[PDB]
Amino acid sequence: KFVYKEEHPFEKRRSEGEKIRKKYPDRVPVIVEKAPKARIGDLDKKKYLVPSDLTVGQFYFLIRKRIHLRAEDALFFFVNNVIPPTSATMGQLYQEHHEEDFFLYIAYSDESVYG
Amino acid sequence: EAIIEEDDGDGGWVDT
Repeated sequence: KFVYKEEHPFEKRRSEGEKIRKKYPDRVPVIVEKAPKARIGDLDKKKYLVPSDLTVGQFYFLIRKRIHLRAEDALFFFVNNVIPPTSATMGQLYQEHHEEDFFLYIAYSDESVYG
Repeated sequence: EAIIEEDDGDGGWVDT
């Protein structure tokens, strides 16, 4: 699924995730990747340290800005093949869906179905 | 553009 989980071992990732969770307790570490069937531009950076109070909608906006996305262009986030509620906080999403390496993984696509 | 813990060989963490 995510290339970050393949390009980096589980043990390395888990150690870094704990380190970040203990040093930046008010923040959530998020790995962000483009879904395969997605026909939008890619994000140079994939790792984001985001305030646990940041919302899905705020994150939509920042990512739109960061890949030079027009408003006519669509963008969807997927957390485990499911579009997160835009009212949700990144912290709540982490509490519920952080993997065992202590990162939150999010895909993005131009389509409403992951692929 | 602020990047956190860039020393780690991961490009760092985009600070928001």
